[PDB]
Amino acid sequence: DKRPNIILFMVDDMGWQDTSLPFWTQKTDYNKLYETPNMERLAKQGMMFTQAYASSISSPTRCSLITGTNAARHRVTNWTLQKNTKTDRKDKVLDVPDWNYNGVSQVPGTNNTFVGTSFVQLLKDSGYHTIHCGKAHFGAIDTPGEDPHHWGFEVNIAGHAAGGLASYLGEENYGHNKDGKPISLMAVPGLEKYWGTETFVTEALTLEAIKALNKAKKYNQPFYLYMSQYAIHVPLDKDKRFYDKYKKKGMTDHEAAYATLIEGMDKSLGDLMDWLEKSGEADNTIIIFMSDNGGLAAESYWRDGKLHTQNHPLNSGKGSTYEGGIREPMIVSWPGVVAPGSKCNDYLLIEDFYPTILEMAGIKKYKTVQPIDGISFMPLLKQTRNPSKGRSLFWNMPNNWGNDGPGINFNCAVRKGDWKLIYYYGTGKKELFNIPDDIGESNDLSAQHPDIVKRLSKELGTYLRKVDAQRPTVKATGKPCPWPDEI
Ligand SMILES: O=S(=O)(O)O[C@@H]1[C@H](O)[C@@H](O)[C@H](O)O[C@@H]1CO
Ligand SMILES: [Ca+2]
Repeated sequence: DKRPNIILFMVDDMGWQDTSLPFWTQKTDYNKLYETPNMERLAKQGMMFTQAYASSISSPTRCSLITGTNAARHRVTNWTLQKNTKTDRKDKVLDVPDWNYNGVSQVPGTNNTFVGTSFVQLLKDSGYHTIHCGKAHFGAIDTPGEDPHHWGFEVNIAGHAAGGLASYLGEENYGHNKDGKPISLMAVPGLEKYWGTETFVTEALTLEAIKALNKAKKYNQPFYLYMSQYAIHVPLDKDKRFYDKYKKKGMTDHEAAYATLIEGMDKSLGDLMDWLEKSGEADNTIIIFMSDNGGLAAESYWRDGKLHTQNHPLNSGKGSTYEGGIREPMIVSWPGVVAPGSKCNDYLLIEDFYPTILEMAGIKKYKTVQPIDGISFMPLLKQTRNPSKGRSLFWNMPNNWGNDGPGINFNCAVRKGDWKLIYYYGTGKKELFNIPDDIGESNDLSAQHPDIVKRLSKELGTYLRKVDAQRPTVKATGKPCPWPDEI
């Protein structure tokens, strides 16, 4: 049995610049402030992806990962928590559609749910031992998708409906009182052994993952580990292991705490890489590093710089269709298959992870209930072909997040070659950016290139109708907002 182990190491709310590893053309101030030596170690042994995309919010990205569908299709287009409860902020002008706020599942029977065959279920069915560690956030509370075991994971460390965490601190029981009562729906479950200890949640998850990997080695099976950090999500607890030195770099209390979440996430990566090396698994293990959306840039309560700049040189952040919200740090290591110290700037979307992971696992034939929108990036990894040649990428956010900002709320977009069109459902406004010429999306070229705006509007409208995508409605009329090619 020559099949590789696979680790998908997913960070929460980590931006393109939330690392010491430069994904841009030079080092930023952020690359010089943050410390991720194990990300640099991973890049030295693998391939960096400098144009990797997600959706701008946890739920659409993670539902796209586990089902291999574009967010416009699965309609989980804002964050989930409570059953049958839209998290959208009310708007004066527009109503959000009746979107899939219960999330995803593998089974029929529940309203407002997208049903899809899990790639993790296919891995398990093929004989992989499957481990979930950390943030799940696939289904609302009291829906079958809330439980990682529903997805085909045999082991669950700390995964549930919630896409946040009540506390990073062992001394606060990760959000339980002294009686063990949860302080909120975000309380982190299954870490009772660490309650009352000076163990940061990132460290506890790593220690539990390593226990599960020691078990995995005894089982005589290839393993799949989804190492899904709760870091670096708010609230910004400080990790006292790392905090003092960021204050000496002149960072604010919040920004120094943020840096400590990054460094602890990087220590977790390093601890798993160390385990692979010591256990003799490193030569037959794939590591995929990814983040689920851009760095938080729209909440002055948590972030201290000029708002909407926390992913500079990218514009905006979490919740935005601008690069700051959707462009993610991504690395793939696969010893003897992927060239070490390589870079790939060809674009891809999170749903592409689904067929790629099954291909890595040698699963050449599989049945799914849903169409798979993902396209394998195996040819990018092997440097053989660009599977995204002439490919359009699509985003749909007919929703209202908790914050306003540049490229946030009630919009959809298409990326094709150098060009990105963003359409605002409420106003009919169209922004056109040349991403390589203008990576900060500061120069709207829509008036200068009406033929490009027309071509991309048709592509965007056609795609959204093809996948039965949703749009907001105008409160005044009850009529849906026009598709971009109806303008
Ligand atoms: O899941 S996330 O999408 O990352 O985060 C959700 C949302 O945007 C955040 O504004 C909130 O604070 O936490 C939610 C947890 O689910
Ligand atoms: Ca997130």
